[PDB]
Amino acid sequence: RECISIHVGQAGVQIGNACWELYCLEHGIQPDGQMPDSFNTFFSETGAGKHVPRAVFVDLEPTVIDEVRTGTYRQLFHPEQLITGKEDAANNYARGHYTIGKEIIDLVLDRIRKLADQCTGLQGFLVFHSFGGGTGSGFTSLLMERLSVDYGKKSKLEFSIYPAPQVSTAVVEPYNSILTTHTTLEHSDCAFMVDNEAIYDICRRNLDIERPTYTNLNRLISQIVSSITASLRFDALNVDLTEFQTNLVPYPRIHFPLATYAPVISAEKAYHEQLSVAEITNACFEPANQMVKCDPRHGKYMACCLLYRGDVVPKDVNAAIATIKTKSIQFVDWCPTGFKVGINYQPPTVVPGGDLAKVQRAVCMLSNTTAIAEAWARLDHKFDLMYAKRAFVHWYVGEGMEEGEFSEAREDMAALEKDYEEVG
Amino acid sequence: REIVHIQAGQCGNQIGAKFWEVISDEHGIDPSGNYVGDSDLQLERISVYYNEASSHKYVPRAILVDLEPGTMDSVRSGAFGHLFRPDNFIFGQSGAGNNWAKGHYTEGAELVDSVLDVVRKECENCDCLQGFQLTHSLGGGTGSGMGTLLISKVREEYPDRIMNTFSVVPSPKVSTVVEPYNATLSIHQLVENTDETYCIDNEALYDICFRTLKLATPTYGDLNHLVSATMSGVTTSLRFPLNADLRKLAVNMVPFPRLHFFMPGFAPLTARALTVPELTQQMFDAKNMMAACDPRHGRYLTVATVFRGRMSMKEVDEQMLAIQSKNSSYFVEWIPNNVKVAVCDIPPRGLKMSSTFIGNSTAIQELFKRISEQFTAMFRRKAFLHWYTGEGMDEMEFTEAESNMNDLVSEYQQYQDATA
Amino acid sequence: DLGKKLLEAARAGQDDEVRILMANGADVNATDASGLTPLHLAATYGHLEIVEVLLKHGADVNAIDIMGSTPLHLAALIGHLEIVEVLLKHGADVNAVDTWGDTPLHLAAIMGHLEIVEVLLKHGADVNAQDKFGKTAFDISIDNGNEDLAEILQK
Ligand SMILES: Nc1nc2c(ncn2[C@@H]2O[C@H](COP(=O)(O)OP(=O)(O)OP(=O)(O)O)[C@@H](O)[C@H]2O)c(=O)[nH]1
Ligand SMILES: Nc1nc2c(ncn2[C@@H]2O[C@H](COP(=O)(O)OP(=O)(O)O)[C@@H](O)[C@H]2O)c(=O)[nH]1
Ligand SMILES: CC(C)(C)c1[nH]cnc1/C=c1\[nH]c(=O)/c(=C/c2ccccc2)[nH]c1=O
Ligand SMILES: [Mg+2]
Ligand SMILES: [Mg+2]
Repeated sequence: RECISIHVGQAGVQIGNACWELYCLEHGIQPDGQMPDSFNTFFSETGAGKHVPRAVFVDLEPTVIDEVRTGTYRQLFHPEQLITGKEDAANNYARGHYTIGKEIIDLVLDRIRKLADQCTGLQGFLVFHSFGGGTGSGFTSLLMERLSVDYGKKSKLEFSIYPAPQVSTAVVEPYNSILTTHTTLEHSDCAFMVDNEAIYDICRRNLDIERPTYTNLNRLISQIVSSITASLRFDALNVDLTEFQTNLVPYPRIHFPLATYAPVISAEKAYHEQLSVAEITNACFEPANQMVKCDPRHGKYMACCLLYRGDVVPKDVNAAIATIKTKSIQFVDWCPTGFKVGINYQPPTVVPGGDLAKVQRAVCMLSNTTAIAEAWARLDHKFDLMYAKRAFVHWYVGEGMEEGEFSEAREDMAALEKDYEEVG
Repeated sequence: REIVHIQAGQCGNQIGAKFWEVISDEHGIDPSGNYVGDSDLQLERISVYYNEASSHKYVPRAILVDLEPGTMDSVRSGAFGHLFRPDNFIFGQSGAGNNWAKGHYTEGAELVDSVLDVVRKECENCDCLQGFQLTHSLGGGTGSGMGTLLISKVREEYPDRIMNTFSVVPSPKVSTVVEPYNATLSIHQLVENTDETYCIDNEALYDICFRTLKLATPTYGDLNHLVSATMSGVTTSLRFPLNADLRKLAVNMVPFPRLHFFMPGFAPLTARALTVPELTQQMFDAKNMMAACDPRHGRYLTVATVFRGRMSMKEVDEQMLAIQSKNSSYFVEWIPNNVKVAVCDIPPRGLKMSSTFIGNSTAIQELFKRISEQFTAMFRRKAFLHWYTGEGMDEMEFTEAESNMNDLVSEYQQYQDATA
Repeated sequence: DLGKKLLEAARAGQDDEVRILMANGADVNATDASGLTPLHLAATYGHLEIVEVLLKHGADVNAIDIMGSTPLHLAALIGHLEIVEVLLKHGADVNAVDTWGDTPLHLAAIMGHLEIVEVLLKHGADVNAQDKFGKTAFDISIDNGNEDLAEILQK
């Protein structure tokens, strides 16, 4: 039951690097594919013992993927599944979607088909990309449109980097974010947003890093991705991509679960006291541990999954949940108040060059809360400020896009925010 | 990847030769094209400005143009004069005599095809051309008149490429009285045909040397020393690895296509070590601007700053955040997060710490009003118009240039007054 | 017509031809279609010897063209310092106002001819003279940030 991971643009590629770095360590696969199988969902096996990720890396310029081709994992991936153009999208969604992106889209789909043809029962795709980049936004939306046509019954899941000014390199990222969300909403089944500012604060407050790098952010992001995808790579809950939709998305447009992760401990605190199931469960309802800055106390929950990893006894989870039920988290009246629970008994893994301490118990909570609409409103407000003066719009109109798509996208967002308000 | 550099006229070739001197030293290229530098980072982006030749020589991707022959002798006898490709020298034997019409329609138009033949050649050797940078003055005849013709012709042939200019604005402090004519006619072309124009104001350069540097009689070498420092810092982000090309930087700097004229600044200003608070403060100080405009008289649409040297990026973030919040009213509120910062570990020559400011400010209208007022004083009296119309120009071209110029001014004011 | 030829000779700096044309009776105060005289043209194009020759033989130093320009307006605009001095010596009206409300001081200020500014001030240029938009020469110097001009005008 195979899953293909696709990584688009700089953010998507570099987070892909971290994710597969963690995957290999968690499964005992060396950087050359050799291993001294549940993970066959994510790795094919050649007739020589080589375990190869079912993964594609795509960018419109070469320098980020060129590092994959020469780095520690230069022999892990299919070389033909590392695909680059020459001229990037210049932080312009229109270029990623309409002009530059179409020069390479057919090659990317033919290479994905090569992976797909090696699958006996393809479940679908995991797509990693930024909101703010021209490629992460434009080429991802183009790829999703094409994948829905060519793989009509396959699921598509998203890991999407929500922009933050602290590490932002483009004033137009609010445009690209709204444009890509408008054209992707129909084609994505479930999308896990990661707010760069949330990861930034965690690295500063929990890991004691003054100026977090992209490497620091990405090893922390890969830890949350890994806890989310472990059910697909190991043996109960969220066993296939469709089950993500069943458990987390009762309402098809409201498909943006909030991820919360605990504990996050600095590697300098190797001998920290070990937190109990109850303590790490309690930490899932502390806003400091959320992947998106918002306030679930002012929202309503539509679904809630708890994915535990490590030395975790089910009765201790059940007692910890009982506390949570009877102590201001509100569910909507049309879904079960219950909490779905997955337990992976493998100890959580940490990259040797990482900033995290080893922990005996970890948990990632995935909750579909209307409170995440606050993150949409922040982006939409920044969109409105610029578009009211038509600032930067000429760059997009000159690259194969019509100006009416701006307001068509913004009206979709307004309706999405309306969907959150009606449910909440 | 590659940038194609064109320098036209006396000013264009003089500040161009200085640019190539500065960044050759920064990259470890000697006057014979050999790499003699220490750091491997000097070569990572060497191909942006240099072609790697047969015997491993590094040759500037530069084209040298003038209607006056003596300009090529002067550059060639320079320290890096014999490093330029000899066939990239395109010179006439007449000169334009500070006549825009001669540069644009007669003498220059007879020479433009030769320049384009060399442009075409350089572009064919490029793996992935970013675009073009032009150095020239607006107040003469060749750099302004032929330079803008070259811009339009290059625009026609390579429309999907970025065109940036370093354009020297005339001032009576460093001056003939037809320079406002030439500059107005040139600004008219720059508005339509360039993606980014760095406004290098001789009025500002003289003032800096005369009043800040206390140079009693500033020379062109004094003025160009500030120009070579500004051009080095402005191109640092492209010569030492952000993941951003000329187009990515234009997309972030130009909210409206006509308003692409930048005020450049530099700190420290010296003649021939600051802290981070001092770099940040001086960078935004009106006295450090290379355009004679007061930024406190307008509002910033976008700002880029490039810090160079080994410093605390923690401190840089903090200093850049306060200079925004404490001067919050000077940055337009309808472009969120419109001030971007980058740091480069390698400092310029002779300094351990420096910073370069790039402002897209509505206060630039003060420069355009100053030119327009001079243009109008002359044009009202119709002084020396036959000099221009004798080369085939209609008088309507003058009125159209004045009108577009004042339209550009009114556009800046509209966005200066715009509210959220 | 010797008047047309005198106008062209004065514009082009044909000193010998100016003398021959006047010896045949050329009107020293001839006008072209817009009312410019040989003195206006010699003053515009920097031909000092011809300015002095014309003034010596009955040229009106304060003649105005259709736009109200005097020879001093044009000399102050173009920046010919010696000619400004010669015209003031022969009675040029330092405060002549043209049809845009400009005085010689306005034009010298606008074009940055600082030595001429000092000469016009010494000869009584009116620092309060307003153009049609209400600007004095000091307003122009503050509006355009010309500090050197502003302190000259404040002396
Ligand atoms: N967490 C994380 N965020 C990144 C990374 N790289 C970029 N981001 C952000 O992504 C946004 C910029 O998008 P990029 O992914 O670099 O751009 P791109 O997809 O390559 O598109 P173009 O370069 O414009 O062609 C900004 O918000 C960056 O902060 C990364 O490695 N990790
Ligand atoms: N800052 C600076 N300005 C110059 C230089 N050389 C000439 N200029 C200026 O350029 C203008 C004259 O244009 P110029 O380049 O000499 O004539 P061209 O050869 O026809 O392009 C004047 O405003 C001069 O002040 C120089 O080296 N540095
Ligand atoms: C993040 C940072 C500060 C690098 C930035 N963000 C948007 N703009 C810039 C800087 C520039 N923006 C530009 O447009 C630029 C223009 C340029 C570069 C090389 C040669 C000629 C012009 N040079 C720059 O340094
Ligand atoms: Mg990119
Ligand atoms: Mg010249």
